[PDB]
Amino acid sequence: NPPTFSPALLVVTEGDSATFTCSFSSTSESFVLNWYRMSPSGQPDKLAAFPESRFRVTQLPNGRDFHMSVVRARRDDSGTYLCGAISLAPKVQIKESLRAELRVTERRA
Amino acid sequence: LFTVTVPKELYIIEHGSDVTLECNFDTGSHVNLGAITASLQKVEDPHRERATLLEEQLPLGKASFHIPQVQVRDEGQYQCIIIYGVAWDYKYLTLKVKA
Ligand SMILES: [Mg+2]
Repeated sequence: NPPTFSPALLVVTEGDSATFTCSFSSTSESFVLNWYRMSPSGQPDKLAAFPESRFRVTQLPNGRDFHMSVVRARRDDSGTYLCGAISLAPKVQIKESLRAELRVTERRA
Repeated sequence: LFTVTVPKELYIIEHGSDVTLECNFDTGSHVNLGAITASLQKVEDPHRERATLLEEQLPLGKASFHIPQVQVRDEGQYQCIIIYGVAWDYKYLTLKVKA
């Protein structure tokens, strides 16, 4: 029930869109779903969220899957990403997905 | 986007001294909250658990958590979590306890 986040390794060409999929569902809580990039030091930087730009988050028809996309990937977008949910029970806690890697490759001449 | 930042991510405190751990939050509208929750959650942790929110500093845009007389058990990583309506964000803080 932590969200899942796939693929674990996403490789695109610079200039193309890069799309991860986050999966999560709560029958008992609202809360917004967040998309993060992890810094060198390991701090999560909030990129976008649903429901709340270079980054786009959209809800697919089945209700529990979300596309999280870098709309036009740049070389410097390569890095570590995850999605997180929050719950209040039994205490306040972030539930981070497993972390996935984006690699943006140089487009040929 | 509602965001949380940590201007100081590492606290190094002498054993048995107090510490105030902090993270800031950024919003573009007057801070309407009693809509704000903040919590400091120890990663490793189990509860009487210890760090208490100082509510009076929320209008300054800070979530401050005080721990008295830190012990070996207080050492480790924490998530600073701030909720605003249904929006939220968090950062990691580390507390190290010297002798
Ligand atoms: Mg290039």
